[PDB]
Amino acid sequence: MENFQKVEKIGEGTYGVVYKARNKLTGEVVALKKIRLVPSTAIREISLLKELNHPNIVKLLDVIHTENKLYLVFEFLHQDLKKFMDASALTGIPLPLIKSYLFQLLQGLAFCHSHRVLHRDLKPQNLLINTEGAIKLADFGLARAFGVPVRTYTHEVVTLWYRAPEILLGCKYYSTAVDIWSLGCIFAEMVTRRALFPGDSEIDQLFRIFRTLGTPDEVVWPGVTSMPDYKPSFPKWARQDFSKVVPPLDEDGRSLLSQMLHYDPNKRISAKAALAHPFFQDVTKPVPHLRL
Ligand SMILES: NS(=O)(=O)c1ccc(Nc2cc(NC3CCCCC3)nc3ncnn23)cc1
Repeated sequence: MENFQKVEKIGEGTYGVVYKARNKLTGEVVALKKIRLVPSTAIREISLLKELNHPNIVKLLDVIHTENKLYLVFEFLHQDLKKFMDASALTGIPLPLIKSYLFQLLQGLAFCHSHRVLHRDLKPQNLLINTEGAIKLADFGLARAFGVPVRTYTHEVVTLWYRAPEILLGCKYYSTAVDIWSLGCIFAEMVTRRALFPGDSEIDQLFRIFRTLGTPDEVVWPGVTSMPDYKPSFPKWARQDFSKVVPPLDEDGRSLLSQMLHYDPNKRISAKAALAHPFFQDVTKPVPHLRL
């Protein structure tokens, strides 16, 4: 910790405060994350993450385990997708830039998923951008290390907006499909400039999904009626057209989004298969208009 000068609070993450900081010796600019107090399994899990290197994954530079305290040192990025989306709202992020960001996030997911590491808590706040037109996933793997809480250390409510239905229905065993669901939610949000499912409680989240995608049943999702928090008494809404859900997304994008939002996690498209979807045929890498 004391090898680092704090520059500014960037905010409060799921686990603790996050600071922009400078390495007092080398002068590296980093994101310094203090983790709420560790358990030996967390230590070993976190150490696995240090090897999990990819250009679309925010690089974990160091784990500092001293003073019976936990600090993670990450590559610093200057802006998140929430801020960029807010700043891009009058016109929306251009479609070629949305496609580039999606394509790159799918490459980051395909990499981590191939090593059997899930994120489990994707959201615009942990998708980070640079001036070179890259986008990167932050906090990959931390959920398995530390366990997603209802509120943060400072009592902020953790979003349910990107949570997959199998989590909301109480499944204990998450697959990589939960990441594809979240990213599909984020895809829809970039295109429409509104969150797809802005739930404010678990049942509101579920019922918003149900109203857009149809109440899931045994036809679309074998095994659904036997999940822990499924209730026979759930209302039965009908599905709406994607044409109505994500205008003005084109037929390729609407097709891909449908596959990312399949109820059954076993039918949901994988990151690798999604990279091959015709939506990405004409993918490019534009430079974003970034004000820092
Ligand atoms: N709000 S902002 O666009 O100015 C912004 C967003 C992210 C960062 N950087 C950042 C932020 C971050 N965590 C965010 C979690 C949600 C609260 C804000 C900090 N983790 C990071 N890892 C590497 N960089 N980095 C800096 C500015």
